[PDB]
Amino acid sequence: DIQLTQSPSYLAASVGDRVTITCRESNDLNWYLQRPGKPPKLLISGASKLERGVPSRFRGSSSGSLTISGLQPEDIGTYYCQVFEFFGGGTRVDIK
Amino acid sequence: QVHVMQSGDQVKKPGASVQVSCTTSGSSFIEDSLHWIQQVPGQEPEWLGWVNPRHGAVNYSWKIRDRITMTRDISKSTMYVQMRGLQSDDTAMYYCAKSRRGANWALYWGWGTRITVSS
Ligand SMILES: *[C@@H]1O[C@H](CO)[C@@H](O[C@@H]2O[C@H](CO)[C@@H](O[C@@H]3O[C@H](CO)[C@@H](O)[C@H](O[C@H]4O[C@H](CO)[C@@H](O)[C@H](O)[C@@H]4O[C@H]4O[C@H](CO)[C@@H](O)[C@H](O)[C@@H]4O)[C@@H]3O)[C@H](O)[C@H]2NC(C)=O)[C@H](O)[C@H]1NC(C)=O
Ligand SMILES: *[C@@H]1O[C@H](CO)[C@@H](O)[C@H](O)[C@H]1NC(C)=O
Repeated sequence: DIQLTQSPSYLAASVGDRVTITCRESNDLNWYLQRPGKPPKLLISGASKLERGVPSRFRGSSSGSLTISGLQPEDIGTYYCQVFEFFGGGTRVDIK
Repeated sequence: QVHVMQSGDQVKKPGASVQVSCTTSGSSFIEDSLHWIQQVPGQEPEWLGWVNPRHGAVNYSWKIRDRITMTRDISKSTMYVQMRGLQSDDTAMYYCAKSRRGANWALYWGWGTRITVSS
């Protein structure tokens, strides 16, 4: 079928540094944050239309990629790049 | 402030039918397509099914067909998921997701249903 080309799932960013996550395929780009034990929270739907209550730094690169200008404590956790009902590869982040 | 809720965690022997319930509060129920998905922790969630409460039409997946039953009650806006013929390799975690506008994907996740079996 369709298999999304995802960048390696490991980062060493701690605070305030622009990093991006590659999910290069068609379309859109639905990104979610998985929480440890806590229920997961969606980050961006459609890669272009932010919802209410989410930080303005979260930006999707249209038909890309969640390019984030920095890392903050409230955005830590695995980032999932889901699709129409298939999924991505996932990318867990941590603070070193 | 629309939220979703679900029942707690249950443990029972494999091969027995399991039943779970979900509810949604703060939003209209008729036109919102609900989803039921499961995942092995630290892995990639696999979507199991979706239901449309407006007319009750359901759709399942490739590895869950004949082992899934979805029912909805917009009256009490609650949804029932019942699975029969449970196997050994299904000890994973489950979410009862809700999607706004009846479209694809989902935004609101449940309180983490834990359905487990022991050998
Ligand atoms: C002058 O202006 C001030 C401020 O603008 C007015 O004070 C505000 O008044 C409003 C309404 O009285 C109030 O809003 C309510 O706050 C409650 C507490 O936070 C909420 O519970 C309530 O929500 C319920 O009612 C809504 C309908 O109004 C529903 O849409 C909503 O879903 C909630 O309904 C649920 O809960 C009720 C009760 O539990 C239940 O019966 C329902 O079936 C449903 O389950 C409102 O949001 C503001 O909080 C007030 N602001 C302040 C600062 O106090 C003041 O009233 C104005 N003066 C005059 C004369 O009107
Ligand atoms: C009305 O009764 C029918 C048959 O008992 C039942 O299936 C349905 O849920 C009821 N409707 C309401 C108001 O819940």
